[PDB]
Amino acid sequence: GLQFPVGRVHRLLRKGNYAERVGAGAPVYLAAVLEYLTAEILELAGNAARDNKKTRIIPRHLQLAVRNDEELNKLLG
Amino acid sequence: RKESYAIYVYKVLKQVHPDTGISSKAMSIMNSFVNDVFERIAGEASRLAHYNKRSTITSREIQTAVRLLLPGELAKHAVSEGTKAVTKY
Repeated sequence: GLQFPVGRVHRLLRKGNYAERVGAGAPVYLAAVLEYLTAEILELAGNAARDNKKTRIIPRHLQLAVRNDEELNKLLG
Repeated sequence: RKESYAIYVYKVLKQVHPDTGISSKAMSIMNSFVNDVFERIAGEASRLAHYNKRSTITSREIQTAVRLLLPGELAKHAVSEGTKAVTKY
């Protein structure tokens, strides 16, 4: 049960011209990795939102959450 | 950017914060993070595959690129998310 579709990630890998063929587990692995990183961002961003009583994540909470989480900062700097 | 992941980012946001929304301007920033990481993971996995004279991007080549590109425990928990994910069919 992934929120990221294994189907489209597989198609995005095939049309991406990365290799000849794509293994069946590759879009599964990539979709979970893509889903984990967003859940990591949206949590810290969602935290900073209601830590300001904001009921909506705005670009500031994305900027703050990634920037002072230096793991996410070294990734999306 | 190139591909839209907005609905999938909407999916996970309700799992993490069901009562906290996201702006459209921030959703565009979220969509840019995913598009950037997607091409980095898939790009390095293709370099890893092309190098070992491989014609198949598998889950181990994706797993390696995740280890090389994501820093700290970002890669630790991402590899855990990936290996658990393919462990279902």
